[PDB]
Amino acid sequence: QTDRTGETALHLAARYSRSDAAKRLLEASADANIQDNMGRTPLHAAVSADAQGVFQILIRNRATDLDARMHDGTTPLILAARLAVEGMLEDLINSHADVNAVDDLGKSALHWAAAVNNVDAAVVLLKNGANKDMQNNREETPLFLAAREGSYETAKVLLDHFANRDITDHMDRLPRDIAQERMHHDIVRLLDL
Repeated sequence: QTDRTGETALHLAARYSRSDAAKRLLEASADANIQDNMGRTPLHAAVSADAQGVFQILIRNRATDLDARMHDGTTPLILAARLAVEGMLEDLINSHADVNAVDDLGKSALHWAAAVNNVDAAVVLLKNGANKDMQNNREETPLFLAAREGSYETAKVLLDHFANRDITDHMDRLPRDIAQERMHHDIVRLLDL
């Protein structure tokens, strides 16, 4: 049963870090994948709440959909990269979440790590087979988004992984071009090295 935000008891257990409550619900065959009003499952809720105990319980539960999509296509892994929560991104990847899944705009977890300058997440994603040159629906690569947002440290990791700096967006702009337009002079310098 759902509340006014579409949350089940399991969503609430996640949001409030109630580990025993989570286990009893799952043992009673509570559906691990019910969506709230924004399409969040209890696993999205645990990532957003940084609820470590319930997070582990949910990823250890076989029937939990690790690649579940919010109503904008956001997965638990993309959410972990965006929010820069400790540990959870790597735990999801180790539990075999799809490193290359994308939201409804075509953005992977690596696109988002680049946009928010989550350098540690970019490193783990790349080490686990993330496509460094993936283009989203606007033809933007993670390097393009790092250059757009001024994410210097993540741009550097991407270049050290030999990300292709010549892949342009839908308007034929290079990462170097968007950095220049947005006055991210340190990135233009880095790209010119």
